[PDB]
Amino acid sequence: CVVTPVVSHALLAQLQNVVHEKKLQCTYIHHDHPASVGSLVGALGGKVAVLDYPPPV
RNA sequence: CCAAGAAAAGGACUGGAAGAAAUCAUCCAAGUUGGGGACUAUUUUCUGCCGUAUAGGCAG
Repeated sequence: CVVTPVVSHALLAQLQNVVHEKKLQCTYIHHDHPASVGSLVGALGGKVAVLDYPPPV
């Protein structure tokens, strides 16, 4: 069977708040032309936060 | 049969100028290292002639 993933609006928007409030390890991903990708990406100025948990090597 | 499949970040460049770290000084006093002792054994090197000769040369 072929699978196509898609990003959840509700889930990503919550993560942007939790990492800054709970002080989690994170970084930022840039998007050119934020208005062409979506409501949230535009509101965030083209910078979106993600979790960063590398292995202890 | 992998958030699957493909991919050239490149080209150029003058950090410079100038300067005083200085004056002073008490480490001292005492002191028990000692007592005992096998380098030779199953070793290998003897016996002679010439030569003034413990020199130098020789047979067995």
